[PDB]
Amino acid sequence: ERLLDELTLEGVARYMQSERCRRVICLVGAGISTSAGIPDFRNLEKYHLPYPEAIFEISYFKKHPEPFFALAKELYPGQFKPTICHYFMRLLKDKGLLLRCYTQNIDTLERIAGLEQEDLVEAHGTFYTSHCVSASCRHEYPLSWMKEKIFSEVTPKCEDCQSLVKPDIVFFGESLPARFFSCMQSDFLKVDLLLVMGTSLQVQPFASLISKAPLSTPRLLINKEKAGMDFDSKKAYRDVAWLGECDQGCLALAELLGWKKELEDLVRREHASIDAQ
Amino acid sequence: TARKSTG
Ligand SMILES: [Zn+2]
Repeated sequence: ERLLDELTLEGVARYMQSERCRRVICLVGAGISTSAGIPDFRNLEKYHLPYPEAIFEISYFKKHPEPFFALAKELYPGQFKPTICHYFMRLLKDKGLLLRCYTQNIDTLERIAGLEQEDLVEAHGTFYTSHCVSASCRHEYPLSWMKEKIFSEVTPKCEDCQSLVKPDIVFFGESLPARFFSCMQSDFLKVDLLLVMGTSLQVQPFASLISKAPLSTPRLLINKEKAGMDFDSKKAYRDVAWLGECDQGCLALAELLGWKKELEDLVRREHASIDAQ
Repeated sequence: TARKSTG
């Protein structure tokens, strides 16, 4: 099927406004959180890492966790404040359009923006909660405990069994949560639109999600750069790229949908609430 | 299942 009239942001907006477009899946990455003061993870010289990527690999981390926690100290934001892009997804939720948000991010900003547990697949886990790595113990630790360890530069260690404590993030080389595969098996059978934001789709198996949708499902990319997507060839029929920052892409789309005022009000009242804490 | 990988 051909569902978009034209392969443009205006085309996608018209499609979203039509009765046909009922359920939208968002697929999001690091680019949706850069304007919230969280840099794209993709001083440390003193650790003499075998290569830079070892810092996020589970095998390296379990034996040498210090570089990761050193980086965590530098990356840790002074505040957790979701972006315009996060609040665009909140609008999708409130308008009954959000089937699911699959996130690569560990920053909890989707939760803070008001997406509920059931709205979310936190594909790479979360920094919010932490656990001892020992299967026979699994002692839980809260963010305040983890933050204290990070800022004091004391490696997190279990108070019961002395094992390493890690944030509940999926390190490279670890399995994704069962929820990722369970939701994937259902959500991509019947979805009207994929909204792919702030990701270059370089991390597997998350990147494979775009191919799981029906062949007729239109797909909009909002990202600083291009990404099995076809925007430009003579065979292009359903994929649209909008190139720039995620906040500005979501503002442009919101304006076309007639949501610009609603989105700006939402961002401002929610930011005010967070700043008042 | 497929582990988290850079590609
Ligand atoms: Zn323990």
